[PDB]
Order: sequence, then C-alpha cells, then structure tokens
Amino acid sequence: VPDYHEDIHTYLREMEVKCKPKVGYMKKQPDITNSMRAILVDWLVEVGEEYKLQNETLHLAVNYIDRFLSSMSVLRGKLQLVGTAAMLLASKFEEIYPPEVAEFVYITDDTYTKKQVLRMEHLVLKVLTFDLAAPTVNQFLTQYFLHQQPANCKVESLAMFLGELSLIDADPYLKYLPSVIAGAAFHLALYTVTGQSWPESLIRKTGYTLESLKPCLMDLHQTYLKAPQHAQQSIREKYKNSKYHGVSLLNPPETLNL
Amino acid sequence: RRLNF
Amino acid sequence: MENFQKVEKIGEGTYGVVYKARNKLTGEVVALKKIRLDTETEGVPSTAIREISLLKELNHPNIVKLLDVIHTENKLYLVFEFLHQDLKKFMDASALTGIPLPLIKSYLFQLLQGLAFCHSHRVLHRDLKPQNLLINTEGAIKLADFGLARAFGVPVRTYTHEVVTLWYRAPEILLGCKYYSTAVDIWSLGCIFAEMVTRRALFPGDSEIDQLFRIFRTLGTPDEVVWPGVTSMPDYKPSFPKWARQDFSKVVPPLDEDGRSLLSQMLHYDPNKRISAKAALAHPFFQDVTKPVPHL
Repeated sequence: VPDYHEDIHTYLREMEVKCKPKVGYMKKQPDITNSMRAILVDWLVEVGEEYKLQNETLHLAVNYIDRFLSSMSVLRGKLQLVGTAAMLLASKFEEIYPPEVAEFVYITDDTYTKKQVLRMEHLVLKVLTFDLAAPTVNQFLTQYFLHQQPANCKVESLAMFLGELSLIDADPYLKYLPSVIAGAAFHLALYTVTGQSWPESLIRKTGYTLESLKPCLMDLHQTYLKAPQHAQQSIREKYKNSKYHGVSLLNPPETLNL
Repeated sequence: RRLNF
Repeated sequence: MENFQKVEKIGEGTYGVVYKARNKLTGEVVALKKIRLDTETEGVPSTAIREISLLKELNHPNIVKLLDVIHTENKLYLVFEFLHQDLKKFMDASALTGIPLPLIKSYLFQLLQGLAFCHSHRVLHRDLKPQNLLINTEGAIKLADFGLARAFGVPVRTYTHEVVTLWYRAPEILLGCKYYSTAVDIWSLGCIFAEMVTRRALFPGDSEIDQLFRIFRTLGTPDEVVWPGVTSMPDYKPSFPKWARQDFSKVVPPLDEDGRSLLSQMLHYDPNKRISAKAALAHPFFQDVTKPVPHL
C-alpha cells in the first residue's frame, strides 16, 4: 500500500546521502582508472544477462564497488575480483537464488579462485560495514513510475536504460545522487518518447525542479547521444531485446528544449 | 572473461 | 569473542547454535547467533547478509537490537539483545488458561509498532510467526529473525515455491502473486493475533491447497468484488469451491467488536485494502492498551 510510499521515498532520500562514494576517489587511485571502471561495469551487465539477474542486483553491485574503491586502493589485476565479489553480494541481498559461487569463478575464466572470491566478499562487507541496503537509481525510478499519467512502458524501459548508462561512467555521474540521476532519466526518457516533461507530481514529491535537474540532465543527454560510439556497449545490446520495447533503438532527441 | 586493463 | 562467555544454547534457526552469552567486561547478557560460514563452498549466507544489513538500519524498541558484529577469519558472530523466550513457547506454556486479553492487546500493539517501523524503512519481514517473536519479562515483545527479510525499494519478486511457512501465509502468495507487499506481514500478524486469542492456529493447513481452502472456508471464497483481480491470479481456478463467510464472532469468540473489526481488516483478502500497520495502531482496539507482564 502507498501508505508508506511517502515514508519510503523520504527514507530512501535520507539513506542515499549516507551511501555516497567519494567523488574524486578515482583520481586518488594510483593504479585504476575510470576507463577500467567502465570496462568492469559493462562486464557486470553482461554477467547479469548471462545469469538472468535483476537490474537492481547490477545497480547494487556498482554501489558496492564505488564505496569499496573509496576506502581501498585496488590494482588492475584485482579490480575484477572486487567486481565479482560485489555481484555476488548483490545477488545474495537482492535475488531469490543467487548463482553458486562456482559460477562467479567461471565468469572470470578462472582468473581468481573460489577462495579468493569468498574472502574478497568478506572484505567488502568489512569496508562497507554490512551496509548493503543502498538506494539506487533503479529504486528511485520505480518510485517515480507510480506518478506517470498514463503508465508508459517505453518510457519506463528507456528510463531504465539511461539509468544503466550512468553506472558506466563515474566521470560525470558520481557527483549526482541516485534520486537526481533517476529524475534526469525519467525526464529524458519521458521527453524522448512523448515530448513531455518532468511532472509537477514529482516536483512536489521530490522537491526537485526541472531546472535543478538540468546539470545532470545535460550530462545524461550527452551520454545518450554518444551511446552508440561508446567503447562499452553491453547496455545497448541489453535493451535491444524486445523484453525492453527495443528502446535503445529509439532516436535520441538532438536537443533538450531547456 | 579475464578483463585486460 | 574474547569478552564473551557462553552460558548455554537457547535454540537455533538460520545460522544456528544461538547461544546465551555474557559479556565478561560489562556484564550484559546477550544472544550469540554464530554463523558457521563455508570457508570454501558458499561464503556468507544470504540470510546473514539480509539480517545484518537490515537490522543495522532498524533501531526500534520492538525490533531486536543487533549490538555488534564480529568478523573473524572463519567465523562471523552476531550479537543481539537477549530475550528469554519466544511467543510460541509462551503460548504452549499458556495453553490451558489462555494468554490473557490485556497481554494479547499489548503484544499486538507493539508488534504493529515494530512492523510500522520496518515497513516505513522499506523492509518486509516475510516470515512473521510466533517462533520469530521474542518476549522479555517486562512485557515487551520484539520482531526477530530477519534472515528472509527483504528491502522493497523495488518490489520484491516472490519465490515460485514459497519457503516461508504455510500457516501464516497470505492468500495472495498461495495464489501465485508476482510480488510481496507490506500486506503479507499484516496477514501473518493477523493470524498470530487470532492464534493467541483462541490458543490454536487460525489456518493450519496441510498443503498449499489445503491452506487456501481453510482460509476460503472461514473467510469465504473470494470473488472479484472482495478482491479485484483474483480470478486473474496464476494459481486461481474456476473449480475452487465457493464457501460463504462463517460467523467471525465464532472464529474468535473471546474477542469483542473492536477486536473483531481489527482482525477482519488484517485478514482482508485484497492486499490493497488490507490495513497497514500504521493505520492499525489508530484502531480503537488499542484505546485501553496497557503493558502487563507475562507469567512465563
């Protein structure tokens, strides 16, 4: 029952401030780099497809990674190990039956051992202090989709699509909260399918004006336009599926009409 | 896949 | 674990060997959920991940405090406040005379308060039952065992084959609903309320389909009027017998008109119309609520 809708939003807004990575964490990482982090995240999208994991699992996995890499320096040789263990943790939290650990060892082409995956798991829980219930863009989108007039499945899928692309690139997107990226994506996907705009329903709900959204939105617009030319492409391939109304076909609007 | 970084 | 003496085992669950233990330094008595934890095979189990992460966020008088987590090489110890028995044990002991009405009201009020807190913090309990409710000697009761508890920031896809426990299972689960909602916690809590009053399970069915039919026998078979969409559920069958509501007053004799109203709203068929924990706190059944102590 939407008796909790408002409490849950407010709570999620409170909790998303506590689960915020450091923004300049990549710059303080001596061996790893934003471009390698895109490779990892893109890989994890492919892992989600292979094992038919929820989108939320993937969103949770990437939150764990950014927070991990905020306290802990990690070497390229070991960045995949952090990601694997994050997906396992995400899967344990979010899905009904997670893939066995063995499967997670497999998807790295036995580059890491099972013991190593399991003991990095336990290291991610120490650094995160078991704080796994992190709000994500996916969660905020779901809350926003209740305020659509009318329900539009193309807009939802495309909003999900855009949300995912924001995982790939820390370069702009770590500065924005999951609720703001979700607001940008909802608007961008709404604008792209119908030409409509961030509804006044969600302006009062979130307290975000279209204009407060505009920095993140412009960034998200650039990413949408450049998406075909992007080195990483696991997400476009994902949303090419009819599961998703092939929204990653739909032609991005060359202007935002701001 | 082993990731080449 | 240097500073904990083990005193005795006091039951198990998920993870197991829940011990009574006493802190040698502060003198506090706690419970020690010690998690075996497969060093090579599976890792930290999904039930530990859920419980620990969800309880950390839930600080309420009516939810068991996780006091510490202790993370060694090959063991993971959970430390909770101690509570010396659970509702099930307390009902079997109190089978014969009854748990007195004033105490049932206190207990349901508190449980509703704990549930309201979880639900407002986007957390479903999923497995509410008298074993998983803990009481102390000063009249308090608390939600325990969050190992199946889920965060519903996104709606929580249900298990195809429910693992959770037949007697306290909502009709929407039984009928194959795609998602849980807060409602399922209400339904369980309603069954437990009934159970405390009558000294026996409201709907003690022996298979999934017998569970449904026991519910339908009592509350009447649901149709679209009561429950929009029921005929559309995956496990719904036109061949289901149509029973008529029986006298709610004869389902829970000791309860008065306020108690029956509340129970009948927690046992509504439609998740959407079923009362939340928040609204159930406003219900006039709680107008004379006190906090008596149990005789354990």
